[PDB]
Amino acid sequence: NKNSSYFVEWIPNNVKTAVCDIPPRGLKMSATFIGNSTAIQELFKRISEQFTAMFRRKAFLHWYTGEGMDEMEFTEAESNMNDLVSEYQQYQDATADEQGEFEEEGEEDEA
Amino acid sequence: SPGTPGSRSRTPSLPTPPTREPKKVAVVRTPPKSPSSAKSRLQTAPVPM
Repeated sequence: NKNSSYFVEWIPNNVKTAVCDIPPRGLKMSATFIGNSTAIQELFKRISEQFTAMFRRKAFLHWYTGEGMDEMEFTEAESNMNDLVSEYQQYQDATADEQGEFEEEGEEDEA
Repeated sequence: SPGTPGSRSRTPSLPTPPTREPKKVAVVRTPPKSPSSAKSRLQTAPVPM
């Protein structure tokens, strides 16, 4: 109710609870949280950008290939980290909708 | 190296025909009716004069 926009709307109801009867050591009660927000897209968008800030200039790269790598291995993995940002882009700001797109009944009035 | 490899499908597209609507919604006709029959009935004399 207080935060309705900060749920994804195609996941109507979003919470999974567990209750153990026992606290940890300390105070009478505590609660652990685990979140899955598209917000973390701002973790990957940073590292891909700082990868790009090393990769063209090739700085340090000789030590990675040196132990064993080809340049293709970096190039599929940064591309991976771009594909994952596009998964969050697919799954951010999308709506509550039906199985597939569909066309409505129009205006046809000509007579 | 090119970062999008050749190992990957590159199937080129086709002439797909035009799109028909999802639903017809053609007009309906009302079904027919005749009136309800009485079930409990009027009866004649079983006995004469």
